[PDB]
Amino acid sequence: STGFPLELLTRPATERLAYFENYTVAHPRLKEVYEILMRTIAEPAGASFIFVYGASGVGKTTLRLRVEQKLTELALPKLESDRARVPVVGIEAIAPESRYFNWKEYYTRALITLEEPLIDHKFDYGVRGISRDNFGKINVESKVVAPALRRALENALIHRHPDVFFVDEAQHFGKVASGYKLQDQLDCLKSLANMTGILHCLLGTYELLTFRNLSGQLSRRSVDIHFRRYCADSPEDVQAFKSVLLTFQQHLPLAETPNLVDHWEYFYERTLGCIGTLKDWLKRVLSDALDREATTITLKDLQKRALSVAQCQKMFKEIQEGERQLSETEADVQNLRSALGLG
Amino acid sequence: STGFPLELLTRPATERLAYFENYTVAHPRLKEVYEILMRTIAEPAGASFIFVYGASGVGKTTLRLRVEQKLTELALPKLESDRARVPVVGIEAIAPESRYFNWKEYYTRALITLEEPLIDHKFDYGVRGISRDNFGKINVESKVVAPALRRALENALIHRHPDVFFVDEAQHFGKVASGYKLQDQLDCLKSLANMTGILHCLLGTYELLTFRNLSGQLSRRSVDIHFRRYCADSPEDVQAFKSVLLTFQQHLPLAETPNLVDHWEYFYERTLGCIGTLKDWLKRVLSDALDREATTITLKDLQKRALSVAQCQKMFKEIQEGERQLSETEADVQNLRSALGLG
Amino acid sequence: CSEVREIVLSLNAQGVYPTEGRVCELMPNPGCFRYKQVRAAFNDARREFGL
Ligand SMILES: Nc1ncnc2c1ncn2[C@@H]1O[C@H](COP(=O)(O)OP(=O)(O)OP(=O)(O)O)[C@@H](O)[C@H]1O
Ligand SMILES: Nc1ncnc2c1ncn2[C@@H]1O[C@H](COP(=O)(O)OP(=O)(O)OP(=O)(O)O)[C@@H](O)[C@H]1O
Ligand SMILES: [Mg+2]
Ligand SMILES: [Mg+2]
Repeated sequence: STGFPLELLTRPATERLAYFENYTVAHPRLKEVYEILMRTIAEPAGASFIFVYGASGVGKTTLRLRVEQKLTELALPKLESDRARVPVVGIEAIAPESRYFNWKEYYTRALITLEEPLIDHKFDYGVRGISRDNFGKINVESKVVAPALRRALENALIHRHPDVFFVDEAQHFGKVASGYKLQDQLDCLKSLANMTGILHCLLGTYELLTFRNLSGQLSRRSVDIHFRRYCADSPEDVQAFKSVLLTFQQHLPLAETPNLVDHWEYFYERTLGCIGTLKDWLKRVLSDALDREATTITLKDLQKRALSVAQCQKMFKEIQEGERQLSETEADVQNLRSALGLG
Repeated sequence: STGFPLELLTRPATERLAYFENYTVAHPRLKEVYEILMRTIAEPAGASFIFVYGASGVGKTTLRLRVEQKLTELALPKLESDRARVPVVGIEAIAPESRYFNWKEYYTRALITLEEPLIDHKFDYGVRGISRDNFGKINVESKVVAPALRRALENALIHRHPDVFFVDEAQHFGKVASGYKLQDQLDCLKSLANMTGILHCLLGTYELLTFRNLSGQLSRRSVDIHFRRYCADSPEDVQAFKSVLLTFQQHLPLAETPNLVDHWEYFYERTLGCIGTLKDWLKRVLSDALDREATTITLKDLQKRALSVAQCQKMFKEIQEGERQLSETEADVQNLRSALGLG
Repeated sequence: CSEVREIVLSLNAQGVYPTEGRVCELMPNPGCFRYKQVRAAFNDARREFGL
């Protein structure tokens, strides 16, 4: 059938919780974003940046994990012929403890994650500091200057040549002091991606919109992908949300299947249409149900682990601003054509 | 029985004083906040922060101690065989001597507190400078830069995977410069908590509301828990306060039990309904009673060790200001629905 | 040269950074590096290990 296996009822609550945690819904928004992102990754064609915007809880991180897994699967057949070739490497930007983003730490961690397939391969980078140890992990001395780490990372990236460089939480690149232009820190990555030839995919929330269009060079070498939530105005998105809720209800490991579609307004209100937030909410409610060994889900149980009205209002405010910044209409196209003199 | 053991009357004043100090009472607010905290810790489900707002003297620290003890007791059967795991690690933020919060000292003390399980457990930090000295204590060289300490703490937290990283007195994170945004400090904590995957619980007074809903990402990954005080504006909290006064008066180690319910207005006046303040007031009054060897407790004894009106009028103002921003009404829900267009 | 290599091995085993001074501290005559192949052996051993 289309629901969860009936054998799981006799399994312990931990097994049911793990099964629900590992479950993933292929809703239309995630599917479309996946196709667009993998088509862009398969051939960048001059672009050096991919901006995957989206709300908090849309599913950007799981999209990155899925793309990484499928890229590794596709590179497995070709890895038998050409060795020492990482298919995909992905890191996460660090929110600095100081007023400036630490580029030295970024280079160090990029080198650590990129250059650790296994001990069977050695490259002998051009800088003295970087080396492996007896434990099999790269350790970089604190005396290595940042430009030297940059050169070492560039050489390693050229040698390994990953298909794409994932940078999760790219909004942390905006942590600069007053008087520091956000363009400069984007060119710091653009130069590396240009002299190295590796596509960089930036995944972040609507705070990443400060890096949207900073210069003509950074607008040419950028692909804009919007991980969109589900709206309530358009009936199609409402139907998609209801279908996702129904699929979640079929795959909830409970003795009696709860009725969950009818309270769709309450779910959209406290989730804002994001499938990740709804999945987290249902996971919490399922954990509570299994804690008491309940047989269904009750409205009050959902009311327990629901995000507060203030939190939802804040997320909706930032979602509104981000969607307003990212909305493209025919008026903008016509204005662009009129400016270009294409009448 | 329902009171203190009758054998304690023949024991010295030290034993009775210690018995009163170690006694705890399970009032409804504490049990509700504890159940909510433990349900959130068990299944964070995409939450990296747990804010526990409460008045100064409601019992946040004893709640943290109880949660840590119960988590350790839960992990002990599994810790009998499995090793190299810490169930819960707790730290307290430090008010800086300078104007800015010291992140380097937070990483140092977090590393010291977390990594003292046993001398046998040796794990490689990957950063030169941190080791164990001849006394079996973690020593960090003063030349180790804060990003290196952060990386070492990240590796240790991933290796030990504690259930929750308690951060008491988290309002001291707000000791930042006038040009420093409070969102950046929360982003720095969130980045660690997210790469480490370790849940962080921030306990503090109503000054911690300055860290509430700074962004949509810090709102979705947040579970706000309010340690509410007892209010005289509703009969239910008044009855609960009277019951807790009754059990306190029957658990006071005295020859004659003092009558506290009749002077309940006086106790509420100087404690604002908080339980820790009342407990410390009764502890002081009992200490003075036993110093003189008093057979009971008189009102004048309570006035001797009470809190001044000027003292109480400031804590009460802070409680009003905090509870104003922590109240959710139907109007907010309707506003959220209207903003989402769910009407 | 053989003791130089062995000492750099022992020093890198414990994780402490092997420098010329630290190795010299563990030699009976901490002046043998003036010979221009003892230093060469130390440099080669460090560079083989990644320094
Ligand atoms: N399509 C999906 N199907 C099932 N679960 C999903 C889906 N998308 C996200 N999740 C769940 O959401 C959680 C991860 O959060 P998510 O990937 O949505 O965050 P994000 O928006 O990428 O990150 P951030 O909020 O930090 O910006 C996991 O519990 C994961 O199972
Ligand atoms: N429920 C309780 N039963 C008994 N004693 C309690 C209870 N809650 C708190 N206390 C006592 O109150 C005193 C101080 O309270 P506690 O340290 O828990 O408060 P806190 O909320 O952390 O305060 P602050 O924010 O002002 O530091 C201690 O002596 C503690 O034993
Ligand atoms: Mg993420
Ligand atoms: Mg305290």
